[PDB]
This record gives sequence, structure tokens and C-alpha cells, in this order.
Amino acid sequence: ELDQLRQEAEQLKNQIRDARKACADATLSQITNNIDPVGRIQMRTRRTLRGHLAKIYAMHWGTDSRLLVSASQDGKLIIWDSYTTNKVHAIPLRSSWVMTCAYAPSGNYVACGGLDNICSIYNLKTREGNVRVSRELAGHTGYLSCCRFLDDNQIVTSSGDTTCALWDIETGQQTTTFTGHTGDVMSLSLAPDTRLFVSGACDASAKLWDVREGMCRQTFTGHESDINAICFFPNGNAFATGSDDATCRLFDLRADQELMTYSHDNIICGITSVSFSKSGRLLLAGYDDFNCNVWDALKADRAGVLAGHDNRVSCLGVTDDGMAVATGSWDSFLKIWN
Amino acid sequence: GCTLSAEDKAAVERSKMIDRNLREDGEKARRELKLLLLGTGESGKSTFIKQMRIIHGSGYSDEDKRGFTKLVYQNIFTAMQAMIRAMDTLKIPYKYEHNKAHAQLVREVDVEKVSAFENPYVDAIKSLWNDPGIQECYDRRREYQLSDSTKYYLNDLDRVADPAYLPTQQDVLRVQVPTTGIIEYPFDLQSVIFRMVDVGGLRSERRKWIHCFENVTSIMFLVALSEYDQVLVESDNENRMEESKALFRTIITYPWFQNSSVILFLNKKDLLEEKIMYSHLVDYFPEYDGPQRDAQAAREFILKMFVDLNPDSDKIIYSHFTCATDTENIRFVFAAVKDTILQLNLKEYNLV
Amino acid sequence: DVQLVESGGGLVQPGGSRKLSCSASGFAFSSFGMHWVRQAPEKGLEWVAYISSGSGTIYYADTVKGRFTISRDDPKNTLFLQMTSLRSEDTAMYYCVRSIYYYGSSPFDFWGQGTTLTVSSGGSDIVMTQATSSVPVTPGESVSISCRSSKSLLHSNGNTYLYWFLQRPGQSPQLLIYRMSNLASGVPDRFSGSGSGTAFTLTISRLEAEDVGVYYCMQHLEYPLTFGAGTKLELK
Amino acid sequence: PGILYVIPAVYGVIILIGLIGNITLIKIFCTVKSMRNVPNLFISSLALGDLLLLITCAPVDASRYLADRWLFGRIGCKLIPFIQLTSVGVSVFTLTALSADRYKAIVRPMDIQASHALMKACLKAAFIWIISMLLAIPEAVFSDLHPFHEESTNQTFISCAPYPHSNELHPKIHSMASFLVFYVIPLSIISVYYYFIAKNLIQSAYNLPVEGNIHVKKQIESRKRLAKTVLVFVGLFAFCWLPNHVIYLYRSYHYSEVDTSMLHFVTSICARLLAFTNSCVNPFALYLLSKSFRKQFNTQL
Amino acid sequence: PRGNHWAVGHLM
Amino acid sequence: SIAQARKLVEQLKMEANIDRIKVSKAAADLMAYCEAHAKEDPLLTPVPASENPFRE
Repeated sequence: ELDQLRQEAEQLKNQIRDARKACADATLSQITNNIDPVGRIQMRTRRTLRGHLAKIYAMHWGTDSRLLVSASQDGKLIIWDSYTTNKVHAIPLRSSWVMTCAYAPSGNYVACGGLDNICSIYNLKTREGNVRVSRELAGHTGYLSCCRFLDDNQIVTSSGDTTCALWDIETGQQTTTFTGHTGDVMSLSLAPDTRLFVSGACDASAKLWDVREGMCRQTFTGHESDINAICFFPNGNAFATGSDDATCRLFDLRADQELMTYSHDNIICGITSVSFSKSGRLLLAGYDDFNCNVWDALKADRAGVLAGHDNRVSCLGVTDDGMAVATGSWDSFLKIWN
Repeated sequence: GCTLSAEDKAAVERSKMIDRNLREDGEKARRELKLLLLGTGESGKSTFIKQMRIIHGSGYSDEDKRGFTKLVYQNIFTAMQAMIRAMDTLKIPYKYEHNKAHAQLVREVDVEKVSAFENPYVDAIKSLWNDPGIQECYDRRREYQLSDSTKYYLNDLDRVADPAYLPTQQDVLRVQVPTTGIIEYPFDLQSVIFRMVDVGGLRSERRKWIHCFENVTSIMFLVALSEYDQVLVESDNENRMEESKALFRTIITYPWFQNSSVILFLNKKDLLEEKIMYSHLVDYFPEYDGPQRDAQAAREFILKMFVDLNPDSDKIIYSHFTCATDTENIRFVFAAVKDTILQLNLKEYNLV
Repeated sequence: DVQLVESGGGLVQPGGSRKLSCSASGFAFSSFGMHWVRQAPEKGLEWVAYISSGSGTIYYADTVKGRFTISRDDPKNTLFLQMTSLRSEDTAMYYCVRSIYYYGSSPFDFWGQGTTLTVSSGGSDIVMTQATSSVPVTPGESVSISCRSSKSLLHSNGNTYLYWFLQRPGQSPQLLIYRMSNLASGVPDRFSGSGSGTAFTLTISRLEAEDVGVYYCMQHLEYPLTFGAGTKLELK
Repeated sequence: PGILYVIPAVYGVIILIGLIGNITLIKIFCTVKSMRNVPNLFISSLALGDLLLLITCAPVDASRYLADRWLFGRIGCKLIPFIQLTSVGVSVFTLTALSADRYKAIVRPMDIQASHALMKACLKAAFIWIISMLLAIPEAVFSDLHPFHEESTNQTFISCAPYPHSNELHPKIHSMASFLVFYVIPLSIISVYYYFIAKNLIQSAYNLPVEGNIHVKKQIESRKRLAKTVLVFVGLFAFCWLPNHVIYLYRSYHYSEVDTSMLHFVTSICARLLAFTNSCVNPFALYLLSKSFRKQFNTQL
Repeated sequence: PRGNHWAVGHLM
Repeated sequence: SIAQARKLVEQLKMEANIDRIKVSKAAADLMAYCEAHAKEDPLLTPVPASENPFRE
């Protein structure tokens, strides 16, 4: 009976909310009240990467922490040397409508996808000199919004079809599908151990998915508008989301509750991208106000700005050692800050 | 690079060649003009694009038509099943008892699971078509959702039912099929090449992918003129033309397209010439005050309703009446694009 | 797969002119810089010429500068080497060598078979020296080869530009290690390299019969590209 | 001295209005930082030229009508014509550049970007300056203090003139050449381009690709207005530059003689004023054509 | 005024 | 719509039996992790210019 089912769902939601309420001894801001503020964060463009002729939608740093890839709507995927501003490679894409970009943790491979509904894997370390497409993964019915390599042979992609898929790159078939979410999934983030990931969707819910079992362990619903960005805390026991509503929200995985909100009365635009610092003390968010903000993640007070760009900051990525922060934008320039 | 090493200089030489190639690609890219075709119910049917393609001279080989066989048969079933549900909606009983059992058999048919027309179904559908009540419900297309080409298919059930059946070009044209994703059509006129980006089949939140086409020359629209009387069953008594008007207003009000021209095509010109005689526009729209039997007056009233939605009053909304046999749809798109460019130039030179 | 096959050698009367050409197959030739290297009949091997990708840069060896010319037909996938005023020091085997330079690439990775040229009858640069020419070792024993440099090969950017190659009898040279530590693709992990600024050592653990041959160190810090005399490993 | 007082009082009023307008256009180009592009480059170059003309050429003229002697001196007499003629050249030639740039945009709206446009356009502005500078060079070389004999007052006064009396063909050749270079040649090109611009702008108004003619009535009117304004731009420039050249040519043919009469006095005042009016009708007319540029102009004011 | 600089001068 | 609602109620009932620790414990863990890796973080405490790879 649909009546009994909807009543049972409401009762279970009531139980869940009561359980979360019971396990709330104190707020995070109450515990970190007696901590020393970060202080003003002043960062300067040490480099500026020019060459893209359209809006830059996605960027991904390499594990070496010197090479980075970036994707743009002129149909070009560009691998760059950060230290010397040199262009190591320039890959022509078949579909110019690309929304996501990823760099293999080994360094051999890059992945790009977009409104064509295909995730393309290209090999950089091939023996004829050219960068050629290794495999085209085509199972999703909506646009590809994010992709993140798990190994050299496993990639997890999020789609505007409400579903996340874990693929086998060699075979070419998706081994697992995560289908719980109802709205379009916009962002994906892999845990440090690569056994769990979190996805944020257009229905304002973020879900923690187990990669090996294929089910959803937890769901969080603190936001009131689309979640456009998601990122794990370095520990792996927390994560942060950024939404079209101006707020960034931090969610624990063990307490199963929202911990803080990072908002300012002046800030009313959307949050395109979010990322952490290596220690997890700074949270860097890119906004549609044309500028990026830097929040002390433990006191939730703004500590710095990155105001170089004159259009929307589309992508923000920090290095694995924390040396620098790259920010891409719709004005077609990347900037490295330190 | 005096402080640079021998390999560092070779790396800089590679980054310079890459920059040259990027610049040459950008030069090649800007000579192309992006036209965004918006997906309406007329564009969802997607027969006009096929017919306009036949005009360009692209055709179908036998392989392509074997592609559309299964779609033809799938369409007969889809139309028939929809007509049955319309009968149930309109409380019209079947004139013949045997038809009730045929209707049931038709209902249990699964649309996608069909690859070959089956011999029991060929007779069931034929006898159902022979029912006078079924002909009466077919007479009342406008009250429910139905394929435009149901009569042509159901009239020629015998040729489709033949085990050896190759679809004709006409059968290929009218297989209404939804599309998976962004489909791009490149066309070149007078040394200017355009790309028509059809976004009709995306079927995902438009708020999350609309800004991709922020910078385009024109946003083309396609709406049908014979849509004023049609009310779809899925809507609760909502006119389809009022639905197309809401979509038009919503799109043109987008801040992304503030610098983009709006081109509107009004389709099904012939179907209005026949529809106006038996259907009075005044009944559906009270404002209309005209001859009440004139297709010319109805066309101008409809175009007026659409153009009135413009929220600027300084931006032109180009228009054309397309009959599905038009051979001037490419010339109009060029002349509208040339005039879009002319006005943009006048604005940048501070003349206007 | 990747094949470079040179042609144009033969018996040339002294004072004449000959044109060599290496035809490339199986790789993006236009994106590879090219070198010509040559080996004397019984001596080691010396660098001759270098044309860049896109032909923007050309360097010649002091000895042949002004009598030699290097050119590349990038569309036709060929590399030419015009030679004029042929002296008797031009009797050698000429090997086409492809190399690509970006962050992390391996130059000098593929060498051609080579053509034979016979003609009938170290100032202000780096000299690389190997003070040994014959080390016969039985299989199964670690072998360390040494090579010394005039100045430090360690550049300011952090790279030491020393390459180690191998020449099997009857076979072209083949890259083993580039930039003093990195191993080329397809070489067994038995070969390892470790060197200070001026002194370098290549160690082959678990020696096998295939390793026997002449080993050449080379520098790339400055042009001219100077090789070594070569250390030969033989059977006992 | 009431007539003498009137000459600076009017001259100064016109100079003030022109300086205000040209300076505001210079302000707009630098302040917005996004107004910088191919069309705005050739408008700033013209306004710069007009600033030079108004700032230098006019006060010297007022001095010539108010002072019996040359205040600048010999070196000054060699400096002043080199600036006057250069400014005249830049202004008259950047106008032709604007007329061809507009023709290219309006009549052929294909490949407007044309690869490195900003560079080529900047280069063209600098190239006009070199030709203007060469013409001003002979004027400066021959510009010396020479004696002139009035036949009425019978007085030999020495004044700064652009060539020596000794030569009786050099005056005539120089004046005729200046007329063709700074009037007939530029006017002929401006007429050919603007006529084509107006022809096409009208042809476009009745060929608009809209089914409903009513919905676009306003637009049609605007196009029909733009054509008339461009034809008016061809007429103003002609009118103002005809008497200035006519008086100069006449004085250069009757060079030995010095004609002091009421007709010549008033015609000289009117001719130079008409010539100075062009520097101010250049920006102020564009100010009238555009409402967005009007908004920008008022914001800078 | 013995001398009149306006009667003879340059183009402008 | 029977299957969808069955799936929903089953999934919610499974999500409820997750073991949850109090928010004080997670706050302490997050703070302690930040204290432990504070020195290694360049953006929070900038590196002297000789060690900085960008603009050495």
C-alpha cells in the first residue's frame, strides 16, 4: 500500500532525525572557540597560463605536483608545466562541449567528458609521440559532469542522468552503477583510501557510496539548492559541499551531521568549486562573484581573497604537497597562486 | 634562454610550436557561427529536420532504411496503444465486441520488445482500425496525443506486414524518434560555415548546461501553427501553444542570450490552411477578432502573440513561415545572421 | 612499429659529395627532433648534426661545420644529410637518431640501422672519459662501469644530463638510462645508474649473456654532444 | 578694439567647446578599459589630432589678428607650421580611415576580426602620422620671417611666412599641392565610402527578414536615420574645408601683393572659424547618434 | 597698425 | 510505484542502523588532525622563497 509506504518512509526519516539530534553534544564552533585564528592570507599569482581561447570549465593537478591538465570549450585539453609555463601537450577533443577533466594518478592517462555523454581516456606516455584515445566509455544517458581515476584501469564517473558508474577501462563496460539519487549529479570526490566516494546532486543531497559493494552508506541533506562542488577532507572522515545557495557546508561521516556553514551576507552567488588545503585548515571556494575566497575551516571566518580573475572562477585545484593553488576561469586564463 | 639548459630550450621550442597551432585553430574556429536550435514539441517530433535534410540532398541507403524498419513497426503500436487509452479517457465504447479483445491484446504489447510485426497483431490492428468508433476517435486527434502520420501508416498496413519489407523514403521521414544528446549539423553557405547545435534531446536540467551556449550568434526556435487547438492528454486541459509561448518567453528572457539574436520559424503552414476551416481560433484564444475563416489572419495573429513576448523592444525577432517543402530555410537563416552581424557592428561603432 | 632505415652510403672518391637519407615509419616524425651520429670503423662514436622539430634550430659538429648540411622533409617523413668536400675522416657508419624534448621525455630512444660510408685514400667543450676498455666478467656477477666528466653535468634546474647506451655486436646502439638515473622503456630492471656531479657509475646486477658489449656514456648539457671512449664487456 | 575683442571672444568660445568634447572622448577610451578596440582606436587618434589642432593652431591665429608682430620669433616660426600642418594631416587622414573602417563593418560584415586586427589598426594610425610629419617638414624648412610690402599703407613689415619672396613658382606649386592632399583627395574617398554605406543601410531597411513589418517599424526608421546622418557627415567636412583652402590659395597666388580690405578681413575670419569648427563637429555628431555613447559621455563629464 | 600679420600667412 | 517505495523504505531502514559517534568526538578528531599537520602546510604558513618552486 502506497499510503503505508509513505507513512513508513516518514517514520524512518523521523527516527533518523531523532538519532542525529541525540548524537549532537556540541557544535564544532563551540569546540574551536578557543583556537588562534589563521590571520590574513595574502597570495599572489606566481604564474599565468595563457593559450585557451574559450571558457575553461575543468582543471586537474597531477600527482607529481608540477604538471596539470585543463579543459576548455574551444575543443582543447592542454597539459602544462607549472614551473616553466611550458605546454607539454595539446589534445584536440572530438566534442567541444566538455565539462570535466581528470589526470591519472600514475600520470599515463587523462580523461575528459561532457555533453556528448562519453568519457574519453587518452594515453600521454605512448611510444609514437602523439597522444591518442585509448578507449571511449559510453553508457550514461545524461551529460558527464565529473570523472576521477581510481587506478589506471578503474574510473568513476557522475552523470546528469542521476547515476554514478564505476567502469573497467580495459573491458569498456561499467562494472557498478550507483542509482539512489533523484536529481542530476554534478560533482564527485574520491576518498584518500579510494574505497568510498561522495557525490553531490541537484536535489541538494550528498550521498557516500561504497565502491566495492555498490550501495549507499549515508545521505546528507543540509543544503536548500543544487550542490555544484564536493571535496573530501584530507583525513577522509569529513567532506565539504558548495551550493548555488551561497553557503559551503561541512559534513562529518561518523557523526552523520552537518558541522559548519561558511556564508557571508554580501555573498549571494553560486559556488562553482571547492577544495581544501593540505592540512585541512583552509577551505578554498570559487565563486560566481568573479573572485575566490579562503575560509578558516575550523572557525568558519573568512581569511583571504583571490581576486585575479575577471569572470566566473570555473575550477580550483590545490597540489598534493600544498605548494600552490591553480584557479581557472571563464576569461580563459589559469593562475597559480602561492 | 642563457640560464636555460639545452633540453629546456628544446622544451620552450615545443611550447612555441604548440602556441602557433592553438592560434591557427582559433583562427579556423571563429570563422564558424554557432546557431542553437531549441527543442520544442515540434522539434521533439524531429521530422522537419529530416525533410530539410532531404532538401540539402542527403538521402538514405538501404542500410539506413533497415535502421528505421523497427522504428516504423514500433510507431504503429505506439499510436494504436495511445488511441486505446484515449478511448478510455473519452468514454467512447467500441462498436464491435471482438474489438474489445483486440484492444486488450494491443494494450499488453510492449513497445520496445517489438522487433518484428506479428501475424496475430496485423489482424488485431486492422480490425480495430475498421471499427467506426476507432475512426471517430481518430477524427478527434486534437483532444489527445497522437502521431501526425497515423492515418498514412494504418492505411498501408499490408505493405508493412509483408515479411520482405523495405521502408520507403516517406516511411523513413515520419518515424518520430527522441534523440540521445547534442547533435551538430555543419552547413556552409557563401563562404560562411555555420554549426546548428540541436539541444532538443538533452532531457536534463537546463539550468546546469544552458551557459555553455552563452555566446552564440542566434537561438533558433521552431513552433507549429497547427498547435492552437491541440490539448495534450498528459496535461490537465493545457493548450500546447500556450506551452510553446511559455517556453519561448522563458528562453528569450535568459541573461545568457542577451547578445544573441532570436530567430522564430512557424511550421505546419499547410496543416493550418485545412485546420482553420473546421476549427475557430477565437474559441481557444479570446483576443482573436478576425474573419474567423481566414488562415492569413490566424497566422498573423499567432506571430503577433509570439513577437509580443519580447522583453526588450529594441531587439528584432526574425520570423519565417515554413511549409515542410520550403527550399529557402537556409537563405533565410543566412539573411537573419547577416543582419544580426550588421546590427552588432552598428552597436559597436556607436552608430546605433 | 617504429622503424628508421637510412640509405645513401657507398664508396665515394675523395673530394666528392654524397647525400644520406633516413626514412621514418610508425611514429609522429614531425614532432621529433633528429640527430646524425657516426661511428669510426674500429673506434667509438661521435655526434655529427642536430635538426630541431619544426626546423627552427640546427647545430653542426665543429669538425664538419660548413661542409655538412642537414634537412628534413616533414611531410614526406625523410631526413637528409648533404656532405661536400669529403675528407678521409668521413669514413664511418652514419646512424639516424630520433629525440623528443618535453618535461619527462626520453631523448635518443630509437636509433636507426645505419649506412656505411667509405672514402678511399676538443677545444672549449666537455670531454667524457672512461678509463677502461675491457672488463670480462662471468654471468651472475655485478659489474660497475665508470665515466668521468670535465665539468659538473648537474644543471641548476636539478637534472644531470648523462645518458648511458649499449652496443651489441652487429647491432645499433640502444638507450639504457637517461639523465643519470631514469631507465628507458623496455630495459630490464637489472641495469641501474648512480653518479655525482663529475663521476658516474652504471651497475648491472645478475649479468646475462645479452649484456655483453660496448657501453657508451654521453652528455647533453651543452652542444657539442660528446660521447665516451666506451667500456667493453666480454665473456670469460 | 571692439571688433578685435570679438575675435578672441568668439574664437575662445569655439575653442573651449571643442576642447571639452575631444578631451571627454580621450577620457572615455582610457577610463572604461573595455572600450579599447579597432573602431575606438581610430576615433581616439582623430580626437588626439583635433586636440593638437585646436590647442596650437588657433591661438597663433588670434595672435596674428591681435598683434602687429610675431611673438614666437624665428625658431618659433619654424616650429609652429610643423605642428599646424601635421595636425591638419592627421585629422584629415584619420577621418578617411574611419570612413573606410565603417564601410568595411557595415557593407561587408564578414571576417571583421581579420586575425591581428588591433595590431594592424594601431599600425595604420602610426603610419598616417609619418606622412603628416613629412609634409610638415618642407613647410618648417621654408618657414622664415620675410618682408611684405603693403600697397595701401606703403609699409614693409616682416612676418612669419611659409616661403621666401625670391621664388615665384614655389608658392603656387606648394599651395595647389596642399589643396589636393588635404581636401580633394580625402573628401573624394570619404564621399565614395559613405555613399556606399548609406545606399546599403537603406537597402537593408526594406529587406529586413521579418514577417511582421509593424513589429520592426522603429528599427526601419533608425536605419533610414543613420543614412542621412552619414551623408550630413560628408557635407559638413566639405563646407568647413572649402573657404580655409580658398583664402589660402588666393593669398598664395597674389603672394607679392598684400591685400588689406574689409572683404578679405571678414572672409579670413569666417574661413578659419569654419575650419576650426570641424574638430568639434567630429565627436559631437557621434555623441548625438548613440544613446549608450551619450550615457558614457555624460558619466565622464 | 603699420603691419598686419593676418593678411599674409600659412594655410591655417 | 510499489517497487520504488519498497526500495525507498528498505534503503532508509538500512541507513538507520549506522553507528554514530557524538559530534564532540568528531570535532576533536578534526581539530587534532589540523594541529598534527600544521607545519607541513605551505599555504597556511608560507615557505621561504629559496624553497618555493614558484618564483624561486
